Amino acid sequence: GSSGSSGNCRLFIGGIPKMKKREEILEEIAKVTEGVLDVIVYASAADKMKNRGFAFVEYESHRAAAMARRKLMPGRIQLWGHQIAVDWAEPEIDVDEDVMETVSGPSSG
Repeated sequence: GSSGSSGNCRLFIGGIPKMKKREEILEEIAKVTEGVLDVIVYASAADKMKNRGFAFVEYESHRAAAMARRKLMPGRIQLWGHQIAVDWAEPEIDVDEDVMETVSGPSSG
């Protein structure tokens, strides 16, 4: 079960208040970064359950996320006055082997 799960693209957004919900985060992101499809939150049927201060941002365009992080990487943009940081979600994809001609459907080789 090697690691990879090469597919969609999500940005690691850490350093945000729990008072906010995936609903708010998405918006605050739709401005700081253009190209966001949707935002996901990790928590037990409740964002303010484990006191987690982070959120996931899925970008339709694999790049939309790569170029969206370089904008918040330096921490130039803050959310609700709170500092935020962007990190590469995927730990290790299958780019080493296949990084070009990204295809989502091996149906026909």
